Amino acid sequence: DVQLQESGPSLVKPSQTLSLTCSVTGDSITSDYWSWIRKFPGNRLEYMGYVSYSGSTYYNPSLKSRISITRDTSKNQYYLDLNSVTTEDTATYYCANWDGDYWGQGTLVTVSAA
Amino acid sequence: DIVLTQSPATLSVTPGNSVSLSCRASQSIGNDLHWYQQKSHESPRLLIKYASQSISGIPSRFSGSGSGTDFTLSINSVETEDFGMYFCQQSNSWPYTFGGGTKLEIK
Amino acid sequence: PALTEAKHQQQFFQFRLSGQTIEVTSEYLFRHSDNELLHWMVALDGKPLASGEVPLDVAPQGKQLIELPELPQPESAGQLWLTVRVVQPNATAWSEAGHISAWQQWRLAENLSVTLPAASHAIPHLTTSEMDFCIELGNKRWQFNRQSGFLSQMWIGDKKQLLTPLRDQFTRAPLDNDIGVSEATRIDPNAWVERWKAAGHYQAEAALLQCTADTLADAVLITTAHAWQHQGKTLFISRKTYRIDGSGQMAITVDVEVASDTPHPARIGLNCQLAQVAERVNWLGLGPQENYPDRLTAACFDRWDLPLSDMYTPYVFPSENGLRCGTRELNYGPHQWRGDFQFNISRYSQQQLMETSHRHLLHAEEGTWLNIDGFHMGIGGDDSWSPSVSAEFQLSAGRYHYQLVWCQK
Amino acid sequence: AALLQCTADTLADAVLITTAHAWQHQGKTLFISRKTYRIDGSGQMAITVDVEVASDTPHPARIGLNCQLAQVAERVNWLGLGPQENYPDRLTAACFDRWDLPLSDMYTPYVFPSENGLRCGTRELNYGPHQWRGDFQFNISRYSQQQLMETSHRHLLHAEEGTWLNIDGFHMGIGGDDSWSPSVSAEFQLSAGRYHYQLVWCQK
Repeated sequence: DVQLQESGPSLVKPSQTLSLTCSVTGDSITSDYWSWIRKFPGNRLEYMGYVSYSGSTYYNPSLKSRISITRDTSKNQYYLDLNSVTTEDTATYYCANWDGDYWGQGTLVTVSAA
Repeated sequence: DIVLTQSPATLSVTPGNSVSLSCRASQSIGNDLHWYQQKSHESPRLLIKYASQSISGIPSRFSGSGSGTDFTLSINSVETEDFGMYFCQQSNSWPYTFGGGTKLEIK
Repeated sequence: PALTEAKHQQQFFQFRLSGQTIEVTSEYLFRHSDNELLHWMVALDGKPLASGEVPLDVAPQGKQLIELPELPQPESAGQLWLTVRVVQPNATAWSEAGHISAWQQWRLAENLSVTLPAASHAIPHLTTSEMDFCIELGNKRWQFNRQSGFLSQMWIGDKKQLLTPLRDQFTRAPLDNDIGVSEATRIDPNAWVERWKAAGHYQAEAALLQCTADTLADAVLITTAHAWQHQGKTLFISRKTYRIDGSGQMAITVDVEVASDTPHPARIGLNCQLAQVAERVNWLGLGPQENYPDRLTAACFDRWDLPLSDMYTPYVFPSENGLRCGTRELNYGPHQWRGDFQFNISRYSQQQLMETSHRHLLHAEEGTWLNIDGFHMGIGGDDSWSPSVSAEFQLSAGRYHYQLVWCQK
Repeated sequence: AALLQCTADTLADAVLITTAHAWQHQGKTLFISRKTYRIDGSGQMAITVDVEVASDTPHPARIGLNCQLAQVAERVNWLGLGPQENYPDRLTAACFDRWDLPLSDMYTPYVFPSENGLRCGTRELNYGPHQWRGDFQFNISRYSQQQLMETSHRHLLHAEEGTWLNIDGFHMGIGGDDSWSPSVSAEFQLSAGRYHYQLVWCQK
């Protein structure tokens, strides 16, 4: 069966690049479309984007070109890179397949000067 | 982008009673409206897809209805395990968007 | 990219321009233009001079007349183009708001340039040697190898610009249509590729016939001639002149002769590998998308600016791609080329394309590969298992002429 | 016409003349002609021509050069299509070869005088001591275009001082689907904008 899990820093500084990894086990990353979704402290959910089989990407315009979603078939993982983060990017990040049947556990990332 | 408005924002109910949650789109989205359940410290769980299609592994008491701009998620005889947040999400047009959520609590 | 060509050809509104009146014809059979706006616009070599918007009231199978405001007209040289677009102001169930459903463009006028450049302040120096000819002027220097007859290198300052000499190109990494059903096992002798292959196009060797430098009053003039041959057959002959002037501009003038009895070449132009790698490409010609000669009606003439990445078409089975026709000016880094040509530019040599079965196996090369074509044969497509390129799109004239102006900013 | 430029330069083994004119009417530049003449030790001049035609002007009937020769010879010999008058949309019956005919035969006595006698796909033409070489269409008689154009009947034409020669890099088709509306098919109209051609004039 399929399993997804997010990994990466839980604390980052303003202006830096937030980078998360989603490890997929149980099936190949070439067998689905992959997404990133985040939940803001106020219970607001935002669909950040997804990468489909051809490699084409779809990013939420709200991210003003700060986002990049890539894949690595050899490691069976896909990634999220969010540049120039601010306190507004503090949220719980989740990876899930496009169908929405498989989700990671989610990981909290806090953006603070401290 | 498509804006999804959910109502009521919060709903209190006593286990055993039934409830229906509303989600309305700013413009027609056909049947591309899905329902998610989310509990504290947990990832969202897909309950219904494409307005009314059932999902394997989800309790039968959950059903969805609607098309166009008005959708509803119904829970026939609420159980304690049902308390939490419910979000609708549309996939008709990019960017996909989520409703603000409806909190279901015990009364 | 084909998708656009379709979209445009299949559009439901049709236009005709008569004077300054546009005639619109609706191909809808049942509905009335009721979510349609017409945007119009005039521009001189990419520069906008005027815009309008007009709501369409045409019934199915009907006509609508549109008279345009008095159109500006400048003294400035260049081409004046009218471009119209139909827009869907409101969203439907299958379209977003502001969806464009049709378009068409026309050339309105041309003010030819009768202006001679400002007599060079400076004058280029030619330094001879037995290996080459060097031209210097300013920080700029150009070197032509006297053994090969090609411009082997060029510097801006201390920086070299080429990784590969600028040379004549008559082939192309075969499209699916050029190949057809030809296999290594079972060769289809009729497939374009086979013909080309068999005739030596892909492996012809150049031959310096001549290479001279001359000093002009205000410029240097290089003159060359090569013959491409295979098995003692001269396939083509290329005759050029490079003329560098006080402005530090080189003007290339090329003249090819193609043997009547050789399969017509896929193309005729030059290529070279640039040393630089820039983020954008800007050109004034057809676009924005990949366009070939028998496939360019959906493209518009204008000034386009895109990321390099967008100048490559990831066809799963790699082949020649990304061409843009009717280009008048192209800009990459500090370079600017001017004329009338078709071109393409990526990080993959034709050879790499030609030798990779899948796109996922391609690797970006050292710099930027540039192919500038005076001419390119059509792509065909009536079918993919027999020659489908119509005669009008085959390079069958024998004599071909073209000119360029390379320079910097 | 308008001289835009005219220069002479000395090459290692030849002289090089370079010119540019603009043809205009009411401040509109219709065409632009750019040439180079290059005379070499062989005593051969090579003319290279490059025209620019305004997109918005009716396409020209033709594009080439003409001049009036002083000589008058009895024959004309050429290597190209013939032997008969042939135009672009009317040359399938003609054959490529070496033809030799009397000058008189290079004129077509259409009762209502007009451009005539053209021969296409010529590679070499010989008249007197002259020889021109390249790829062109040409015509040659004792009547200027103007005289033709201004005479209602052929019987009123008079032979001019020498020989008028028209050498075309390009010529528009003649049409004929009908004679009361434009009948020249698009393929035969000089609509490219940019036109290039070269010649070699010389003697024997």
